[PDB]
Amino acid sequence: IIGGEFTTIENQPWFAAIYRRHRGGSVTYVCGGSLMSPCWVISATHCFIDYPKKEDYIVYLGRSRLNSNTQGEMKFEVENLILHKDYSADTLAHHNDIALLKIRSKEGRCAQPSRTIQTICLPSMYNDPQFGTSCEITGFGKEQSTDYLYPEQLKMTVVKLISHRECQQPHYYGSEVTTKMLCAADPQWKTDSCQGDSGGPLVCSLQGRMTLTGIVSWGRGCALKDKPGVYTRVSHFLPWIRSHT
Ligand SMILES: N=C(N)c1ccc2cccc(Nc3ncccn3)c2c1
Repeated sequence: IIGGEFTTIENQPWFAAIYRRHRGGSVTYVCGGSLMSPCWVISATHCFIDYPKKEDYIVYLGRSRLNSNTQGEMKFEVENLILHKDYSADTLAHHNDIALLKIRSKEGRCAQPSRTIQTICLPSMYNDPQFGTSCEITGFGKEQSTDYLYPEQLKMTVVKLISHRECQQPHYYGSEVTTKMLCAADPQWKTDSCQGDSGGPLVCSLQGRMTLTGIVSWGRGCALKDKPGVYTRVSHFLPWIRSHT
């Protein structure tokens, strides 16, 4: 997250920190994710497509720092890693960038909701917020595009939704962005999601309820002028989410 501010997990309790274990024992951060139900985390297929072995992943709920066991956190392994069968990646644009991870503790249980661990509701069919709406994003992604390490403390910021008509303009993304994707950015281009933030939640308050409107997916640069963040539009995928869960 470029700009924004440091935060803790009690402020974004549906946030899942997804890590990968390597031969030799080192563990590294992969992407964020969102808890939609006690047993299911939704993320982005691009985060796992090149290492599609469910046994490699570690998922934490209730965690605020990248390398510290926050009081109240809980750790899980992945019982089922489901990738959309028509995922694909062009030079910039990623398609059907959506994945589901059924989670389970070592004792065989799903998540236990608490003060620092909670689900985030899915959106309804044909009803996303209008362009101009402010939505929040969260992640352990880079703080500056030229950084090579991630911040140790979780961060969050606020950005505004951009219409499909505007995002398809030539200086923005042209016909590369489709109706199955949603754009969002800062009008002053000083804050945004960045690498390391993929798979994380784009949460919008609509009709009074917080909903998982998007999943961090892609973008040219980070907080770069005329290049918004692009997010998987969850409402299009309700038939696929219900079928696979
Ligand atoms: N602009 C986004 N919101 C956004 C969202 C998701 C992204 C994921 C990976 C890489 C990016 N781009 C990137 N460019 C330069 C240095 C590091 N990352 C991204 C950008």
